[PDB]
Amino acid sequence: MNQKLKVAIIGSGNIGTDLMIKVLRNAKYLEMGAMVGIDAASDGLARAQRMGVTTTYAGVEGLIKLPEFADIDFVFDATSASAHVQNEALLRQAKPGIRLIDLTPAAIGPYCVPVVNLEEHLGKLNVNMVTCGGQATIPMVAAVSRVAKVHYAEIVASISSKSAGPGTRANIDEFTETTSKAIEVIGGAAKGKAIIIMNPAEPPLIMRDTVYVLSAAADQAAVAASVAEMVQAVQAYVPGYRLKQQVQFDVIPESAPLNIPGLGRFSGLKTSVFLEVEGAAHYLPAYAGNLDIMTSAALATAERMAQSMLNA
Amino acid sequence: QKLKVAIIGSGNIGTDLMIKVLRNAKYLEMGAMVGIDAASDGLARAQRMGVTTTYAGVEGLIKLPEFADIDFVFDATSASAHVQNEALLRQAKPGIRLIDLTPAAIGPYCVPVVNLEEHLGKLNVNMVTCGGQATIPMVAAVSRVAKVHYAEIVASISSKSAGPGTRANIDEFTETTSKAIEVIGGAAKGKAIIIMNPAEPPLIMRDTVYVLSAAADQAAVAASVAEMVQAVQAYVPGYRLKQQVQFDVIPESAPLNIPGLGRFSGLKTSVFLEVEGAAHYLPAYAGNLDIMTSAALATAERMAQSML
Amino acid sequence: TFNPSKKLYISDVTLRDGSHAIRHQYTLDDVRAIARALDKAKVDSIEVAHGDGLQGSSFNYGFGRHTDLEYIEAVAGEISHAQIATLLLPGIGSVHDLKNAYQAGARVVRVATHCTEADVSKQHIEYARNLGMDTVGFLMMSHMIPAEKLAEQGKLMESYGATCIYMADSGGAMSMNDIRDRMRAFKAVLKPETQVGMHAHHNLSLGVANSIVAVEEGCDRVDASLAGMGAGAGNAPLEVFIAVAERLGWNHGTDLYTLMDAADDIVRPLQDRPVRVDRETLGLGYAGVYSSFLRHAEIAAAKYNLKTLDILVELGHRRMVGGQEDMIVDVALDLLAAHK
Amino acid sequence: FNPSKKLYISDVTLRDGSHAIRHQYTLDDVRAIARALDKAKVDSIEVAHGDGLQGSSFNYGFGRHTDLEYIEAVAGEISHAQIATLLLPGIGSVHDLKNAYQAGARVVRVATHCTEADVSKQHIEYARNLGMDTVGFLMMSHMIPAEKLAEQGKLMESYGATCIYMADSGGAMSMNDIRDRMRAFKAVLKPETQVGMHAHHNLSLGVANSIVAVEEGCDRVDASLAGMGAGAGNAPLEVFIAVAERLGWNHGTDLYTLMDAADDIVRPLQDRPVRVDRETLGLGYAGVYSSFLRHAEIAAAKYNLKTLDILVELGHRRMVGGQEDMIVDVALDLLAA
Ligand SMILES: NC(=O)c1ccc[n+]([C@@H]2O[C@H](COP(=O)([O-])OP(=O)(O)OC[C@H]3O[C@@H](n4cnc5c(N)ncnc54)[C@H](O)[C@@H]3O)[C@@H](O)[C@H]2O)c1
Ligand SMILES: NC(=O)c1ccc[n+]([C@@H]2O[C@H](COP(=O)([O-])OP(=O)(O)OC[C@H]3O[C@@H](n4cnc5c(N)ncnc54)[C@H](O)[C@@H]3O)[C@@H](O)[C@H]2O)c1
Ligand SMILES: O=C([O-])C(=O)[O-]
Ligand SMILES: O=C([O-])C(=O)[O-]
Ligand SMILES: [Mn+2]
Ligand SMILES: [Mn+2]
Repeated sequence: MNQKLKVAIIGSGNIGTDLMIKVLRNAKYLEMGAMVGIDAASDGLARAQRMGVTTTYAGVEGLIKLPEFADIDFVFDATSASAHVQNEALLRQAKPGIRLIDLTPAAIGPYCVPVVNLEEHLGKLNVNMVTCGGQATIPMVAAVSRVAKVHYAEIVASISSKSAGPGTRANIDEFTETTSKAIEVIGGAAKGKAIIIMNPAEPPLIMRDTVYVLSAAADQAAVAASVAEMVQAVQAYVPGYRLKQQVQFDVIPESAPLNIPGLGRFSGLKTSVFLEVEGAAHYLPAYAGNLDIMTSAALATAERMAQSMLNA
Repeated sequence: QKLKVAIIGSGNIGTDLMIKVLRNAKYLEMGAMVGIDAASDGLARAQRMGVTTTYAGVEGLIKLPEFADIDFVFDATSASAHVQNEALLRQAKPGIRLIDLTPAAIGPYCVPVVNLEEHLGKLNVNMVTCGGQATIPMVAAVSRVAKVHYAEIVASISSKSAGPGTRANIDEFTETTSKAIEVIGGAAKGKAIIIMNPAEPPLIMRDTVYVLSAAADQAAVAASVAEMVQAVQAYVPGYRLKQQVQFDVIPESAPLNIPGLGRFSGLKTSVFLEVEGAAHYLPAYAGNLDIMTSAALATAERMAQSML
Repeated sequence: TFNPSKKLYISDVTLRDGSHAIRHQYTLDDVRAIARALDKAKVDSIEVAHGDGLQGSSFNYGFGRHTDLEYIEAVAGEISHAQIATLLLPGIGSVHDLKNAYQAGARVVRVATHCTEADVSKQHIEYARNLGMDTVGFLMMSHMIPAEKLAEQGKLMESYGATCIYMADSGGAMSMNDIRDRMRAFKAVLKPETQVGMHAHHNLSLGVANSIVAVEEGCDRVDASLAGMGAGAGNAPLEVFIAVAERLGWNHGTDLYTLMDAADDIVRPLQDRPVRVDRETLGLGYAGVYSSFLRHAEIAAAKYNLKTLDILVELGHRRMVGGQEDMIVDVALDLLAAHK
Repeated sequence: FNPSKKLYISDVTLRDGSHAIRHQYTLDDVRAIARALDKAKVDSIEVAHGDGLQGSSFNYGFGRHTDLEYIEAVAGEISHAQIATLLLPGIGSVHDLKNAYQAGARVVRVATHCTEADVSKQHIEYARNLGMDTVGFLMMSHMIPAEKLAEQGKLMESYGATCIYMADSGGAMSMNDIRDRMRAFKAVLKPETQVGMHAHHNLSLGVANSIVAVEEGCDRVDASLAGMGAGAGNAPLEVFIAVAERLGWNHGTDLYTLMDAADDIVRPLQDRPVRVDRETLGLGYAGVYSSFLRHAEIAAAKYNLKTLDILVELGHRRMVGGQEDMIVDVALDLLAA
């Protein structure tokens, strides 16, 4: 609408720049206040300038000194998990009520996957967005957990090398750890695992995510319909998120259980979901749906926080 | 008293034979050593022993004065050379006795421990091959105990003991030895293999004999084999078993298929021989020379004994 | 110039790469028996982990019968000559997993990345150096980029602290001159003291040939496994490599007969799908497909009623990298749709 | 060497492969294999017992059929490749060659131990008189230095052979030994004389050694489907063709056809797997004639010895091709000790 709250984006790289284009084009309660980087030659800062957004290459101390900072209520962090710690620290001292939306896997605040728990942490001043793999796959874990008890859930995210900047490459262990924990906490799995693979093939590959869910015995039609409903729900945010294959099933009889070493001897159902995620090509081309699945999630969370503050 | 002989072919066989005639012959004595290569070592050994030599072949032999009194010719050249040597010698001296050491086999076979007395009146007698002289006595040792369906011999000799004349008659070696395994050894079907190995120090002659017979008593075959080894040792003391006779019963429920020959059961007897020579020309490893030359000499000696 | 001969470093991977051939079902008795033989044979290191490295146990790659830490502890109790090595792939295993493996007995760690992605190895290599481990960089699917580009990625791992760089022919796709090219490129840019390792696969029957050439070009370490136990048609067969090294007069320092006996008496009987070059494993080498995909593609072939070779040929066309086993079912489902 | 040069692919599945099946190929087996090889467009298909013409015997093992029966069966199924055969003086004769030509053979490889090329003269002459493609084949080529091997090759060329092969019958050579021998051959043979490689895979170098021979100018490569052949087998044909194809070599065959034939026709005929293992590695390490493998295994089972102990002692005795009878001789001597 007309009265919008201002935002800053810290990190002028792949994720930060795709997120700025989404704010500019689609945000209803928010508007760009500043784009913040540490590299004057960063493509994202050049892009921010061409689109009229105030920039700084003096990091978070630089953002805190802009005139525009007085009117910024939200900050999206798209830098790296280690930098978020210091970013939160500084911003919190400069402005106690500022809302931080963390797009790194630092996870100093609670997890949010909008189609599962958007309403949960809207009053929190630091919310974590898990990872691209998490945003793409936690909805499918939750889709199974709402039909049957889930013992173990494993996700494999494969992205084009070119879409993973240095910020992503400095937090690969945190990617696996944060994603696994969020599969448990948000997805409802008793145990989670996450794998990330980069592939430099040309033409660049579309993000693919495969989700393997081991649940108790369950009705296959019910699990498939729940998956389909969840895919429709994520598509309201990211239109190019879709199944690449029909949901696959394998029954595991109690007479021949599956041994997961040190975890258990399980029986029930194995659900395999094969997704592909096409992005809107706001910054990088359509193959990089790994940016979109995170940025659309981060923008939806801040938009709902803003909505709630402007209209109780 | 002793009758005069000529040896044609002054190679490994011919020269070894010459030394045996000189030292051991009781009824024969050297008259001439005949070759075709003036550089042949055998012609030089012959000259050192006082034996008349020629490098002009069979033609030269006849022109030799010594030829008027020569009653026996031993042919140690090569199988194709022998048909011509027989031709020219028969023309020139009708009753001359030819003892063929090549595999040409235009005369009947003689393996002394099996049939020395059989062809004493013949004017051309063939001595099979070294493999045949070493292994036909074993085939015969099995055949006097049981019917032999198939017999196969593998002769391996040092490459240095195989001169060019041997190398130029390898096909003839396998064909004549296989026919003699049947005719004299008694097998219904024979096969012969010859292998040359250049290992150094040179290898002793080895001969392996495999015999497929009807079912038989193993102790009796082994005893027959032992008696025959003793018989051959009277001529060649270095002839002996390298291993005990080995046996394999071929059950009627799983007969052997010899392609195009038939399906047989019975007994497989494997005889492993080694033949050490007297080192008369080449060293002791070359028992392949002795097994032939002692047989050739025993044949002519017996003939000469009876001529008187 | 009279100088001491070079002592080759023999790195056995029977209990790591070989885990792929048995679908990660080694028993504890198996690993103890294998490690005892290797240790008696005096190999330099015994690599132990799931085939996809630490924390590779998963639906994607297959679950292990035991955990990596249980296998490491079992091996540590049987040996006294060889060091325990382990494999860690960023994106699958973490520095926390490396800490636990060091606690269990691992002293050598090979940090493996796809050949173009060495910059994700920084934290793992630096951590391993801080732990005092023999820290090695390992570049997977080394046929996918030219020799000079591969060397640049190797030099990056060297800058992080690795003191040995391996090239792994994960798809078993290279021939001898490709090995020469890569060894020369590494030697041209690495410090002279940095060691170089070869990790060949046997899919084109050149596992031992490529290792021989690597050594003739100066490589210091050779990975191999008993009976070739390993992914695809296997790794270079250790007993075969040592027999050849012995005939060449090379200083390998192992006991050949101990290895030959262990290969056929202990390791070979554990195989349930023979580790050899055949239509399927030759297809991996021809297409240049990550060798661990073999059994997963044979399983998909039987589930979906397709030919394994057709699955591998398509995976080759898709240019997949290590770890992408989930794309095997994707290819199988797409082949079924295509055929309809 | 030019990659566009057409390679001559000589399959030996029905001759050297006879050793792996103990000379028990059925007639339908040889028709099926020959049909697939001919469809694949290999240049020649070799047919005989493992020890060549008239190899059937107690020493080497009796065939299920005679050589001429196999040749006749193969002749009836093919139209592109030529039928090749193998003849070892001391085992087969010119008479046997004549019969093989009348049954359909057009290429004859006259094989001798590497130091005994002079026994091949009459066979080579006879083959040239029939107008056959006449080839000298030197067995156990690791046993003497390259220069000496090339001298024996030159002798066979002088008798009339137009192609000279080196056969690594013990599967004991590595890649530089192949380069040394290729260079020595090329230094002394006439430029027109063809050179052929016959590698064994006992050290896992069957394909590697064949690749190096071609890089060094060799014209003909012997290989067999699935490596079916003595010892750990010959160079595996489908593998050599896959490598040649990846290298862009003009091998002139159909890879897919070969790969399917190797596993769907040939491999299922094996009883003792044709692979590199303790026993076949022992052959290559000790440099023992590869066809001794199943005979050594038979003797080991009879006398309760380790096959490897028999093969290592055979290596010390320096036996040559055809000396299977010394296998039992060694077994008995090991039990005596
Ligand atoms: N698919 C993806 O690329 C992806 C998806 C989801 C989440 N993420 C996460 O998003 C974060 C960014 O990833 P990326 O791929 O866009 O990395 P990137 O390297 O492209 O971008 C990081 C940006 O932050 C800047 N930066 C670093 N420190 C800074 C500081 N103190 N202040 C301001 N700017 C600073 C860098 O210069 C760069 O412009 C990472 O934590 C990554 O894990 C990435
Ligand atoms: N162990 C053996 O070497 C052996 C054993 C038994 C029988 N034989 C047979 O003995 C014969 C000789 O074999 P070798 O090894 O002694 O060969 P060799 O080459 O050493 O001897 C042949 C001799 O005959 C000479 N010669 C060739 N043609 C001649 C001719 N037309 N007239 C006169 N002299 C001629 C040669 O110059 C040589 O002096 C061959 O037929 C061989 O098959 C050989
Ligand atoms: O890691 C593996 O073992 C490799 O890539 O081949
Ligand atoms: O004849 C052959 O087959 C050999 O020598 O390798
Ligand atoms: Mn590997
Ligand atoms: Mn061969």
